[PDB]
Amino acid sequence: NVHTNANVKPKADKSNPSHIGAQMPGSVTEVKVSVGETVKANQPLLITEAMKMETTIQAPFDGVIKQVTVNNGDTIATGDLLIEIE
Amino acid sequence: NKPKADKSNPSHIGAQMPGSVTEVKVSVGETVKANQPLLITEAMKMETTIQAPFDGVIKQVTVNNGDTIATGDLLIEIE
Amino acid sequence: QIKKLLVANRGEIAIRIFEAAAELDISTVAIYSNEDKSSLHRYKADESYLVGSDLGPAESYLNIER
Amino acid sequence: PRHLRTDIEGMESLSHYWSTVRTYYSDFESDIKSPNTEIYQHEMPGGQYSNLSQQAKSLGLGERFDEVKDMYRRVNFLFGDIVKVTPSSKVVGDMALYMVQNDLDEQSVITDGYKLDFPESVVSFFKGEIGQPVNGFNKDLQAVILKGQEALTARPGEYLEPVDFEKVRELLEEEQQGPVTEQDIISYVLYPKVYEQYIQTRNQYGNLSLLDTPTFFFGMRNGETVEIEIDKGKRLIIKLETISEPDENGNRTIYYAMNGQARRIYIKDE
Amino acid sequence: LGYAIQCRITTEDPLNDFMPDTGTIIAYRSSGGFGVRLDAGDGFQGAEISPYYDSLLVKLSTHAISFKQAEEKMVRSLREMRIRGVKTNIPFLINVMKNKKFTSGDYTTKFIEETPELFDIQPSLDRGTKTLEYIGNVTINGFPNVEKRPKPDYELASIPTVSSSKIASFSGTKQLLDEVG
Amino acid sequence: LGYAIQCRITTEDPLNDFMPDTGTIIAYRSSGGFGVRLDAGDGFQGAEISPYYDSLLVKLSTHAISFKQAEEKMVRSLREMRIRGVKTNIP
Ligand SMILES: O=CCCCC[C@@H]1SC[C@@H]2NC(=O)N[C@@H]21
Repeated sequence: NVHTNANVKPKADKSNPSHIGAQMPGSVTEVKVSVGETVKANQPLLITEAMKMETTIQAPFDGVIKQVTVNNGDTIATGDLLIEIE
Repeated sequence: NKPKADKSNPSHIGAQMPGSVTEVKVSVGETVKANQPLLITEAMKMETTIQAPFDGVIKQVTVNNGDTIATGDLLIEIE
Repeated sequence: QIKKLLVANRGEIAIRIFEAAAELDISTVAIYSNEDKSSLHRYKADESYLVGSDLGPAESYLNIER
Repeated sequence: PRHLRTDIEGMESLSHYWSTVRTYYSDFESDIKSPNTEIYQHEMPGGQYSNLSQQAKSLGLGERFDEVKDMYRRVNFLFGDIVKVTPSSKVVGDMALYMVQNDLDEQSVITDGYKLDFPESVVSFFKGEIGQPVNGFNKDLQAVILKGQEALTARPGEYLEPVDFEKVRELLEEEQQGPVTEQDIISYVLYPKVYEQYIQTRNQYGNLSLLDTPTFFFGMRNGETVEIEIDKGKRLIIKLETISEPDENGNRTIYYAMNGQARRIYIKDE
Repeated sequence: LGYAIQCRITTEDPLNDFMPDTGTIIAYRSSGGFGVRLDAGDGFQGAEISPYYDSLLVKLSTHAISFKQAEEKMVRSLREMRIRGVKTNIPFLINVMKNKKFTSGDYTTKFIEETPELFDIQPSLDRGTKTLEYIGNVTINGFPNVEKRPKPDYELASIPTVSSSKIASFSGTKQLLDEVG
Repeated sequence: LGYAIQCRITTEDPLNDFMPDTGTIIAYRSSGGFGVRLDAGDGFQGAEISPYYDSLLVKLSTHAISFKQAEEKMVRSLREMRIRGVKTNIP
């Protein structure tokens, strides 16, 4: 790229509990877990920045991380697939 | 990197609502009665027909068919 | 006595039967499971129905009752 | 003592449903977001209010809508204190928009305001074609609108000649070259121009009412799949893969999947 | 073994004296199916069919133990070809196929002139394409007084539903009226 | 009347005890021909492949007067076949 902010992410399937969606616009400030790896309920797995505001998207249940569609400093828009978990 | 028009003074006729000309009714050199339909114009749920103020002869027409107009634009001039 | 015909199956064979049936002027219906959102046979019948957002992907064509 | 007869548990459910659906229409939401008590001064119908916001907007009076309401009140007294509802409201509607467009006021007729080209509706009103108000109009303020014709006095329908439905059937059957219903017939009479355009669009695009609203207003996203229920167990599954750059002919290629089949459609970029 | 029929599909506008029309083929679906050989000529998506050649688009052939079954296959292979951007003889061939006189197999060369009801053709239907166009136009140039933007995100609407039957058991003010005016 | 041959094209990788390779089909060329019957199943353009059905992409069948002619119909229509992005039992 020169800058992977160009990349298009698929949309989270909304009626599917494995897909975490972007609840709002913003930026990936820190990638935190990798593809295929164990996490507990309420674990930080991705720090976003909204409008000079932190918020740390956390895991809904105990999981094996299926996919991660993001790197540090990627653009994100409402309804974007950020993570999958089993 | 469209001439407006003269309110106060001369017998021009200005655009009195902004929209589209749906039909020009009278040609550039022609006689015309007072209150005669001249020009037909369309806004959203609106339609002003334009009419003869005097009772005279038309010098010019500054719109065709399907033309967009703004408020205070010249469309006819009559003496 | 057959005006309308359903195929309890997928893939090549559903297609084949749909064509037989169409050729006898018999109206057709296909079933698909969830994994089969996009098997072609879904699109080759006159009508089509999702079998079960309850049932397993293997299981969805074995549900006698549904 | 008296209660309301209905199902609440169920109306909450209806409510959650329209809460979301309304979302689809936010482009058409009015500027009111508060109860306004100056309503007792305007008297503008609730079901004109947002239809006229739209209208004002389109003639470049968006933002200037508050002055469009001032005039709506002023127009009312101009006319002798009338009832305002469809279509008498529309005439007030138009005379307010019209006067505001033209920095006009009540004195711009009373010995002053002449050759003005009033809207359709408003000349209609003084011609009498909407009716006769309780208290009438003010001759001197009408004269200058219609001069040429005069007021017709009787309710219109008792002199308006009857419409010929025979001739209307031959007309629609001729242009549509097919079978044509009684609905078509009054729909056409009620709305000659608009009905025609509905037909234009229908020949061109089929029955749009089956599209979901979001797709209807916005189309599709690259990689999006859309289901259109066409009947019981009949649907179109449509996938938009990508769109290409406009070829030198101003035409883009859209790569589609429809019902398990690859399809390409060409559209002109305006 | 059994019987076989062949039809040739041509650019020929059967309503315009059978004149070979030309242009770009902007879409093309063949059928397939047992007992059906497709022999593709000019017929396929992308072709520039040319004023200067034989207009055969496809040669279609079917085969079954009975004439009637061969006919049933021809009718269906035809019914299932869609070609757009040019008028075709398909509606005709279908009509040839359903004709009592063709099937009985007692027919002569005068068959076509002696049967006016083979040109009993209706201008074709196309709901599916027409929709792709609408979406195509709105995606690119957008809708009248709607803010030309990405298809905004929407919350997943959960739509409550009651069965027709329960509905049909209900007796409301509508039944009231039908009852007592 | 003559001879007919069938075989099945499976996602089974012969170079792996026949293990039904799974994933997406990103290229598909069905041939056909005279005396060829193609009964398509899991084999088409976009949509991908489930582990949870018996691996059947195309059932491929051929017909001619002698066995020889049928077999050489079959090889040709295998050779003309190009599926991609999953492995196949074709060679
Ligand atoms: O064409 C746009 C919708 C119609 C605008 C006028 C409506 S009709 C009912 C209500 N009463 C009015 O006088 N205006 C609105």
